[PDB]
Amino acid sequence: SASKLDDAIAAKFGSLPIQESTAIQIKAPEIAENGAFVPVTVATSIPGATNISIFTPANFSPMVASFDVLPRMKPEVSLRMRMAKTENLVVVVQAGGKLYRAVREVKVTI
Amino acid sequence: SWSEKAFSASKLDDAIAAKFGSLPIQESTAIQIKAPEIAENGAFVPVTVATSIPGATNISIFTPANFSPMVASFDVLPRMKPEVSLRMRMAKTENLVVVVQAGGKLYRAVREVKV
Amino acid sequence: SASKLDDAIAAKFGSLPIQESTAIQIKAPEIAENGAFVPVTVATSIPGATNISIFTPANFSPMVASFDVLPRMKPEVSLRMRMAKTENLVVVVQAGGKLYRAVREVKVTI
Amino acid sequence: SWSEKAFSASKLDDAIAAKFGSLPIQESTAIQIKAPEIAENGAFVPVTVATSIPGATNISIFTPANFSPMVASFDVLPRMKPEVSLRMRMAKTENLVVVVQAGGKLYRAVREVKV
Ligand SMILES: [Cl-]
Ligand SMILES: [Cl-]
Repeated sequence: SASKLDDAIAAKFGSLPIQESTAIQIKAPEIAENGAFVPVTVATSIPGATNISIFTPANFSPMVASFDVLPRMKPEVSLRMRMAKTENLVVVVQAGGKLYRAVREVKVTI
Repeated sequence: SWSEKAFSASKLDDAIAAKFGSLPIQESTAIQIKAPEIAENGAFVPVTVATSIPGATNISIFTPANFSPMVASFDVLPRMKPEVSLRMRMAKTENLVVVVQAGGKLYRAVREVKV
Repeated sequence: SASKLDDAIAAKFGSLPIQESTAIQIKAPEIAENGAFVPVTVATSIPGATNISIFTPANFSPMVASFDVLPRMKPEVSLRMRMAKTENLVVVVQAGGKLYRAVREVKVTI
Repeated sequence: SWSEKAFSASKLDDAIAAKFGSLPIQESTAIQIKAPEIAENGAFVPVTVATSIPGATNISIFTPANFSPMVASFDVLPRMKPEVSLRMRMAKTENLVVVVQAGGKLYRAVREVKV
């Protein structure tokens, strides 16, 4: 669960310190239909950000996307994600030698 | 200018080779690049890139003229209809080159910004 | 590289001991064309095997497949894999509280 | 026998619910199951399963009658044309049920083995 997320994060980023951040914005519907494609957008204001990655640690492929960027480009990513079940969207930004994390739950109906 | 084009064209070839390997590339209308037609001298230019190439797993963005040509690279699981936004400062007029990797093949589109 | 593989393996299996094993068979062509789909088959004779998983640690999704099985069913998996560049196929079997690993390189041309 | 069928049918429903959630399921000819028509009493039966349902990411195999119905579960990245082989001992005649998950939908096929 948490171990898996951390393992996934580590493979992307190595062993860098992680801390929660509100300087990462995640937009997704609060609740979603089983099987529906759902719009998800992620962004960050962290000046030195050189990567923003999206994890869905409950899924077979825990990393959904990875956006490498030069610093100061305020990257945003938008995609459509199929919602199987109530899950957490976990977003991580690297800026320098620090990792920043934000988490958002999407509830799924049946 | 011609020689400056020749220079940045060679730099771009190397970078695409450095990123994807020495793979053949084709031009595509299935890559969407939005940016201002014109922009302010030395300011931030909003850029948006998407693609409708089926099993697209990478979108890489190149700015040939600049010291490091590859400005961004987006890896994704296929069929998530990705759109990637970024802002980039631009000291002068230049082409934005997008290469998308899908299947075992590279797809390219280019858009100019005047400045 | 190695850290990534181990991180990927850990997310699947947890922190179990891993050891190389020749009781895992991997069939793939020695050399492959850039971009080609290539037949790959994996199997194991390890009696207590309850999982066989296939990793491609160089790729964006390091885990390609995972076959959960009851013990004594001698699982085999066969699939078609797109070969981008010279890479290692890494296969791991869980049997009891032990992890078993076998590695095979597929060279790619250009 | 009817009641024994009713029993194992209920067990199967629960297991598919336990594995995939309470999702609707349809029957499919796009699932290929190979096994002997007949087999020896209490011996190993070779089984092969594949599917051609496009974005198939899981193949799960159920043996309803037995104490634990779900016998195997195959997670895979899509479009790798997976075929999964296993041998299973069978004490008596029984149905093999395969459920494939693709997109946000479940697909089912069944094959009988006499023994
Ligand atoms: Cl929605
Ligand atoms: Cl081959």
